[PDB]
Amino acid sequence: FSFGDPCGDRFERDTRVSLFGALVHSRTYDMDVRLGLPPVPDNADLSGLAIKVPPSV
Amino acid sequence: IVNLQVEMIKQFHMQLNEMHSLLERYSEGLVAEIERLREENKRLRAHF
Repeated sequence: FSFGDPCGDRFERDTRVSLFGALVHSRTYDMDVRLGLPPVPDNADLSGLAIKVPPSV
Repeated sequence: IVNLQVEMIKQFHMQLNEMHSLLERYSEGLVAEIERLREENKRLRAHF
């Protein structure tokens, strides 16, 4: 009668924390989280906008 | 007496310079702390 907690399958866990893949750069278990995006970096007006490379780890 | 005076003046100068260097060493941290807290708040907002 519940959406079973995605504790088991890594794919299910990521789906839950990504909201079925909706979340891009964040993961959360909290349902009351206020969704925010990363702030604009302070050097964007100085250095331009760099393509953020995802860390290899 | 002249030798003593000259040596004392030299020692005073050397000690003043050493004290200046020691105070500079013991008195960038703020900038690094600010950067860390900015990173942390941006990470919190993105994660949120």
